[PDB]
Amino acid sequence: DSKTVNYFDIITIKHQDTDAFLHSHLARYPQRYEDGRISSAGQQVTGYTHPDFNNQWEVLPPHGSDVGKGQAVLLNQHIRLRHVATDTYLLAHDVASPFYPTNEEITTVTLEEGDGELYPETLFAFQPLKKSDEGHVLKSKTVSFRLFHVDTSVALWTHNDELLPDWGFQQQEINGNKKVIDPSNNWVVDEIV
Amino acid sequence: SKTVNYFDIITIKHQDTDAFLHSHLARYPQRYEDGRISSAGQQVTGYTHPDFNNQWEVLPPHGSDVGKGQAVLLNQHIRLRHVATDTYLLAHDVASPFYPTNEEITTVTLEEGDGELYPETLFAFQPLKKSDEGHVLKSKTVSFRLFHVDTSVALWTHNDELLPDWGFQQQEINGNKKVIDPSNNWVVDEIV
Amino acid sequence: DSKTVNYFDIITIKHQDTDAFLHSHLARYPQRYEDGRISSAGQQVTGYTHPDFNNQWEVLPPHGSDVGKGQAVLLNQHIRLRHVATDTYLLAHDVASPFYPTNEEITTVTLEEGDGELYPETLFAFQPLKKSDEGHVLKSKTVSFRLFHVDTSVALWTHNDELLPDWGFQQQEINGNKKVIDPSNNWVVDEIV
Amino acid sequence: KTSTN
Amino acid sequence: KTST
Amino acid sequence: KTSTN
Repeated sequence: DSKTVNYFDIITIKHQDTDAFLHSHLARYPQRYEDGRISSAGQQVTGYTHPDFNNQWEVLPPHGSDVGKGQAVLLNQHIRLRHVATDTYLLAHDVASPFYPTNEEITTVTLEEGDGELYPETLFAFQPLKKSDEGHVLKSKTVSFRLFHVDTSVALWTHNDELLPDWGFQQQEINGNKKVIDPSNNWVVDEIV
Repeated sequence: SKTVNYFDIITIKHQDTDAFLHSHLARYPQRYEDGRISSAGQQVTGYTHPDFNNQWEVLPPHGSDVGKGQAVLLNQHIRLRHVATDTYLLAHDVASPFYPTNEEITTVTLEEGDGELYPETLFAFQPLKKSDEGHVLKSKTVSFRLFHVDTSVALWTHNDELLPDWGFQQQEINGNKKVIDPSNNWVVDEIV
Repeated sequence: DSKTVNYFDIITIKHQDTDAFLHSHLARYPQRYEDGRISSAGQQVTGYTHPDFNNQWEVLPPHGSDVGKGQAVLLNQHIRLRHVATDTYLLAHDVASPFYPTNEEITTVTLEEGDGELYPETLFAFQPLKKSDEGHVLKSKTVSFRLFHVDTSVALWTHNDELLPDWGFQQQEINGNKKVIDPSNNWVVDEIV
Repeated sequence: KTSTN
Repeated sequence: KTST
Repeated sequence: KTSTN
């Protein structure tokens, strides 16, 4: 409750069960996994347990919004998340994730990639755990939510029973879970920077 | 069934659609698809789920001989403060989202609502029969119209067409200039 | 691939004769039908032929069950179905349906109503086609059933010879068929999500 | 409101 | 702006 | 390239 999150705020986003932050960096998924599956070779999105500049995300409105400074983000509004350190937009799509062929790969894309043909795939919602809470204010620390992908209806998920390989620096895998109702899909806004 | 007293917090439920009078920080779009211009004010909607944002505090008018812990009587003037956003319910001669002839329902800040716009924040729990004037307002068992004093409209809602995405597909609320209509009927569902 | 359906799984449910999915959305039944009958004005339940997030239902146990994860749903056990996208409970009741005055309206209700005064009307059963399959584990794809409403003894039914009007987006009508033992009442679990 | 029949 |  | 499944 510490504070209300407004559009264009910079935030950190923390997983409740593992305490890992939603994280990104310049490293890319390997073109192929050991089982032969093909990734997008896109920018990695991971779970990182330590405070870091690369945990910062800017919350943005959809195209054609007319939103300005000082306006609260509400639960279940469509939003976009820009990775501050690399200036890329979060995206999910129907590509098998590193460890779970049934779950979706999560990546980021450049401003140009994200504002053109792929724009619809950059839309998320802070989805309330109880749908009756839609339209309530997003606040730091005290409001749990699912990071829900509008286009494919997955919730972002992570775990720490198995960590990524050396190419992922033993960070937590992040992927899109098609089973939306799962406590391991729950996140909070940890702080407003 | 219990008496509604001034400064009680209540939820207000539409008889025909079961929707609760609801608000949240989202605003009306500046322009609707047909080109009409709204006030860009805070949204007021009908919401079918029980929720904190359905809560309104019933308040007396500014210089009233009614006080806290005293019953609301039918056709007395009241004000409704949205608890979750701390704003005052208001209606005015602005075309509503879906009905050019019906009035937009919004909420305003305490400063606006206690200042120049105050007269527009006054409502009444209007009895369906004028002879029930002065009867005690009770939850569940007393039907009424939510009547806007300054423009003489009754708050109305419907569920055949839902709001666009900027309103989370909730129900439109607006001011009906045809006051005697069963679709203008509401009850107090619960006292919090 | 056939898999066991457990309590708290999310499933899609597909009608054998029309291939339509059990579906819901925020749109409501009209207060009155053209012939003047009055509906509940409740949330619509329809048959939808395309994959969609709004085809998803959570299978839940009855009140006071104490069932947890990893427990199989058995044929003819009492169950409840919560619509994932709108967070409401499936319900049937003695209200005439859109197209069939003799058949019952199928709707969803809020969690508060469905766990309160309307709770008895939210109980269904995966009724086996053969009574000798009572108590057998429910499997995706390979086990056909009727979706039986406990309180009024109807089975959910749909058809595609005539579709709902524009207010139902030309989706299929779903209603409660009082003739329970009839193959047009057959459904399967298509997927565990 | 209207019952089946 | 637009009156009812 | 590889879709989910």
